[PDB]
Order: sequence, then structure tokens, then C-alpha cells
Amino acid sequence: EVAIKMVVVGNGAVGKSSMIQRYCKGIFTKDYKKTIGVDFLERQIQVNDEDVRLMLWDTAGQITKAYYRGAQACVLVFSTTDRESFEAVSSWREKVVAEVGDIPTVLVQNKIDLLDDSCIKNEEAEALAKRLKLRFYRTSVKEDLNVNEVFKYLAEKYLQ
Ligand SMILES: Nc1nc2c(ncn2[C@@H]2O[C@H](COP(=O)(O)OP(=O)(O)NP(=O)(O)O)[C@@H](O)[C@H]2O)c(=O)[nH]1
Ligand SMILES: [Mg+2]
Repeated sequence: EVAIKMVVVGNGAVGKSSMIQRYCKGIFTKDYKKTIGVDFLERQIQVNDEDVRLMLWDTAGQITKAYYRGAQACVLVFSTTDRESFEAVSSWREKVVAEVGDIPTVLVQNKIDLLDDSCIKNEEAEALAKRLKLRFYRTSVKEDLNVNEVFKYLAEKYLQ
């Protein structure tokens, strides 16, 4: 079994904990509880012909070097309804790079079910993905849309 440590970063309330808990535990709740300390969740999946255990590290976005240390893949998350979270993506990217260098990374626009309150045009999100040279997924944790694919992509990229 191959273990992969993955970090998930982004501004407060973008849905980092919701993403991780949906992926690992299959649930979603509407109430916002800011993450306390660092929470460790895991999921065992199959990639090709190999058992893989994804070790997902969760912490609040509003961070110690120990959180990033040894990270092998990274999700950069912003929220459909939070322009500041989108503007902060580059800052989060550079924070991760400064800690661990070049690791497989993916850009995620979460809360896509709230498109009526969107603060980011589709073309702006895609322009950011291109400028950062990152694969881009639109997710809804509430609807369980594309969450599995985000983590599968990172696991496949690490193993390749
Ligand atoms: N409509 C909708 N709400 C979502 C979605 N994902 C998360 N939320 C909501 O957004 C709020 C914040 O989610 P949470 O996962 O705690 O965010 P976080 O990035 O972990 N925050 P923190 O950095 O403070 O720990 C919660 O009210 C949660 O229900 C989504 O895809 N759609
Ligand atoms: Mg959280």
C-alpha cells in the first residue's frame, strides 16, 4: 500500500473540511464549524493495480510548517461566492511551493451549486488555471460533484 499525504489549502470557509469529510466519510452538513488544530482523515482507494491510502490533512485557512512538511500533493480551493478567496489563490500556491517545492497540485472552485451568488466568471477561473498551469475542477460538496475526481487526479499524478 502506497500512502500519500495531501494538503488542502484556501481561505476560511471555502469548504476545505467539507471536501475532505465528504470524500473520506460520505457526509455534508450546512453549519460552519471552523477547523480546530489539524484534523487527519484518510481514504483507501485503488489506482491501477495498487492499494493507495490518501492521508488528508485539514486545518483552518484564516499555518505551521509541520502542516505542509512532507506534503506530496495539494488542493488549492477557492469558493464560488467569495472573491477574496479567488484572489488569494496565488498567495496559497506560493506558500505551498515555498514549503515543499514542486508537488502535484490541482485548482478547485468549490460551492458551484451556488452559481446564482457567483463572484467569479467561468472565464476568470479558467484564465487562472491556465496562468498557474494547473488542472481545474468545479466542485459541489453539497451535491457530491467532482470531489472524488479531484483526489483521484492527485493520486494518479503522484504515482505517475
Ligand atoms: N452550498 C455549499 N456550501 C458548502 C459547500 N462546501 C462547503 N459549504 C459550506 O461552507 C461553509 C464552510 O465549510 P467548511 O468546510 O467549514 O470550510 P473550511 O474551508 O474548512 N473553513 P476553515 O478554513 O475555517 O476551517 C459551511 O457552512 C459548509 O456547509 C458546497 O459545495 N456548497
Ligand atoms: Mg475547516
